[PDB]
Amino acid sequence: ALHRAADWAKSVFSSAALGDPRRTARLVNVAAQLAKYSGKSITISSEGSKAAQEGAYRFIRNPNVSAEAIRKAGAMQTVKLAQEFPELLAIEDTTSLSYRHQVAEELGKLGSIQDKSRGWWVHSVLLLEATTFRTVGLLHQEWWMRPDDPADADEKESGKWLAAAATSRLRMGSMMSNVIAVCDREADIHAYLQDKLAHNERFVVRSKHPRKDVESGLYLYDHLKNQPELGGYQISIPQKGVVDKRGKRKNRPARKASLSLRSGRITLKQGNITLNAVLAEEINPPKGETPLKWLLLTSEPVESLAQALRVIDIYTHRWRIEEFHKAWKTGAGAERQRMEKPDNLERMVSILSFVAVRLLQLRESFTPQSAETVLTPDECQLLGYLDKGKRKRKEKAGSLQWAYMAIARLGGFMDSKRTGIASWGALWEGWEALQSKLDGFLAAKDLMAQGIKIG
Amino acid sequence: ALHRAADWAKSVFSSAALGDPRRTARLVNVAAQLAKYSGKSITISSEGSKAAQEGAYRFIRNPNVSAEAIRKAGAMQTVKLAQEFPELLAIEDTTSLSYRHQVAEELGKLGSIQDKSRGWWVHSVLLLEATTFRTVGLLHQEWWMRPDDPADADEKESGKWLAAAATSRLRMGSMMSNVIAVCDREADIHAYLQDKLAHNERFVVRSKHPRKDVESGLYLYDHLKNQPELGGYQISIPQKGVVDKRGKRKNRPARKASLSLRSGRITLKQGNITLNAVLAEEINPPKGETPLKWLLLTSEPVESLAQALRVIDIYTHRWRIEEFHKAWKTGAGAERQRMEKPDNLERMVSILSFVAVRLLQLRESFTPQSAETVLTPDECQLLGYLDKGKRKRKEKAGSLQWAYMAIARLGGFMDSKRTGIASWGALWEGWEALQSKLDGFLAAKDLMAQGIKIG
DNA sequence: GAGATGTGTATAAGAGACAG
DNA sequence: CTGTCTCTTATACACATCTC
DNA sequence: GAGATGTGTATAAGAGACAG
DNA sequence: CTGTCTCTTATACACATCTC
Ligand SMILES: [Mn+2]
Ligand SMILES: [Mn+2]
Ligand SMILES: [Mn+2]
Ligand SMILES: [Mn+2]
Repeated sequence: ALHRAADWAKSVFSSAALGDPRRTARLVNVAAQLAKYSGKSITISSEGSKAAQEGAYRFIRNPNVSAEAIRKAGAMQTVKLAQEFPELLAIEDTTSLSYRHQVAEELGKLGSIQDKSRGWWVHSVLLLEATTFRTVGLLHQEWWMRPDDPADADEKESGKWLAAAATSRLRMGSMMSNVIAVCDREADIHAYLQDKLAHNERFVVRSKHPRKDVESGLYLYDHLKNQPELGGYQISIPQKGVVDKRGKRKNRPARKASLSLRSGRITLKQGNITLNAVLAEEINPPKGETPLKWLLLTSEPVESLAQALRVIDIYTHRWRIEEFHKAWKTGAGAERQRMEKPDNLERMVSILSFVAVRLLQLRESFTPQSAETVLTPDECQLLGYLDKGKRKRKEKAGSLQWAYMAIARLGGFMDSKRTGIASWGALWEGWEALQSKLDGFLAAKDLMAQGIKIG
Repeated sequence: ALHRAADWAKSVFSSAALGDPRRTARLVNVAAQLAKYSGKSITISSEGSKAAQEGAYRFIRNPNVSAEAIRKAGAMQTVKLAQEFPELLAIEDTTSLSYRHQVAEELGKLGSIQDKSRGWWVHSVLLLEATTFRTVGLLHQEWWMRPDDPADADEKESGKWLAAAATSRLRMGSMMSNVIAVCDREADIHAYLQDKLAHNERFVVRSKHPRKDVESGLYLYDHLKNQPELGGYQISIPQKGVVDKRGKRKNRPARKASLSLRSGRITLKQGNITLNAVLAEEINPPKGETPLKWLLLTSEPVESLAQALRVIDIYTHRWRIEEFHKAWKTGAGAERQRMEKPDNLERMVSILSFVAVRLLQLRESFTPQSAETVLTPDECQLLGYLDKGKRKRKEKAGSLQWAYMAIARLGGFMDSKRTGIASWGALWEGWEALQSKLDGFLAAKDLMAQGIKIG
């Protein structure tokens, strides 16, 4: 359980069909060093190793390596791990990778045709287990450049959703039935909803456009407001800093929001498709605040306050893909790379997508047992030494809850908002520190184990 | 020689007259943690220490702490260290500290009155020893905000140079005679040159404006072109990436530049002051390249090709203050701080000026003996373990030249341009890594020294 | 089998970045 | 303002690996 | 001497940042 | 798009330190 990075890389890319085993091999080593030195330049991850550095750069530049094949490999590993869960969540969303150095000119449009910043549009599908909600891994990804003139686009971007569904359906095979897609408003596309339904595929999409109900003859919102109040729930909206359109600074104070919840069956005109819907609307919202609300369409049953709370709960996790994105950028450093050719940059950033998931997964592994479960006796001992006189009586002596706060404490976590949760980023610094320290801890050991004055 | 940070902070700020010993004390601890965690947030530097974090923030916010007094303290330490060198270089230049968060509005103007980015203008005087050219430390600093309307400025910014000279003359006292000021073109101000001369103060300033010579009746450049060619020298201009006004990308290839050198005495109209001058002009410059040239005014003698090469050499180091600036920002993170009040931000960034010099000094300490001279036996051993099988036959077994490349190699240095020199930044990562590892190395030791299974 | 493609070592140098 | 390096890309040689 | 100012611990929350 | 935390700032209490 030490140099996980190395074992990790192997389990993820060992099946990579790069057309040549040597390529597949190099892929696994490149990944391992990147994973070990998360968010660091290839150079640093090489550990002064010229043959390594040269091996890496040669790989992301090798005209024989399909960035798709790489991505494909990582996905297959996800399918494999998926085989052990009863219910899976497939978060689906899009993000952009933006660059401003020479290679930008050969990249697609992200904003205004005159905008210097250009890059790629990526549509990913991150898998989770609907039980404890842990990140299984990346199931699919679609990369594409947006032309300056839409009249040149080979296809409408909106079809991405149907694209994702297609590949997802192909890779997960008989496990699709255990999958529940989760997408934001932009997914409100009857051509999508129709598809999923045609395949008995489960899903949970948020409503954007006002639609009508065949029977009710009303707008979904108006038809659901009539259904009996199944009950409700509450959420604590945390305080944060905000930035208005003007560019100034507005504060969003904390406040507990009470919500009313309803549910029912709707039917849309096109394809005359039928499904259930849920409408969650805030309760007595503050004067200077917009009344919180959600209206989700889905195949999942919602006849009971519990079955509906399940839908609200599932959709609440869609935000995981947002954290994935931050991990892919600020984390693994996708937008920090400076390759000078499209294919090259794609090859690097493609590997980093997986090196981005791992950061998430790392924090989750230390989140609910004992430390000996994930940590090795050596590092577990060192962490204990380092964390000496810093643990709260709230945590056991050597529990999986202690290691969390100990590793996190290395990362600098001071629980400023006293919430207990530490950012995956602070938990990573800790892991990185602990491991770094483990080098010296194991070094002193190796020398004393062969007889040598260490002080 | 271990937790230098701690001893360091003490030697620099222990004399700080913050009006209360407790304040002075806190100052030293705050510095020590910042120095230990260079370029990191106060939080991280606190090592999970609530009483520390709270102590730091309380300090940079304490209405009783004069940011000047802090700076003053660090300067006095410089004067002290200066006492051991025959000849000192006082590089003088200005830089700006720019911020874009709310506190900006209360800060001075850096650009256009409408510009969001605002902050401070700082005029520093960094001391060096004219022999080996090591960084002694910060001798003076002037902080000031530029008003939106120049009609409100209490004084002309141009007088800063005379300001710096005044304080420098006051703190260095009888050691001013061993000092040589070094300033770029913007210092071409007869009111300055006149001052220094009036105080028998030495200096080396680059020429900007065309001036005439009382005798020669010519322009300095034209009067020096007549003097006999004292000889010359060569310099290797290193390849780099450049950015044109248009914003594109132009390459500046490497090339050895041959220069012709002359010298003579000039005399300006105002105050009818007299001094020596040196004119170094390139030789057979490339078609698409501007003919390199320097014309420096100074009190230092230049009658011989050696005495003149000394002036060219001295002025060549003025660029050290440019590295200081990068160290103050990208390094210590001056522009990364987010204090919400002017005085507060000043107090933090003021401390960081010194925590910025140390990064420079650190790289210099490992630059030309043996490692045992700077490194402790413990860390020296660990570095050797870590650097096992990575040293070139070019470096001794355990020399002060080996540690350099070993520590640097930890930092990732791969000598891409094969120049041998490593950035102070890469040498810092190494030092940081080594020390981090030293924690585990010393931990395993402490436990085995008391009998405990370490594997 | 005959002809590429990757590995380690070396040598050079364009692109980038941050500070002028 | 005479910059200082680090990140990326190639090329070449002697072998070691693979593909068609 | 009488009256502040800093230290450690605790409790809360506005500002910032990066991704929507 | 129902965000998630980390960086900065205060306040209060019981003492420990300092200043005028
Ligand atoms: Mn979206
Ligand atoms: Mn200047
Ligand atoms: Mn400058
Ligand atoms: Mn999104």
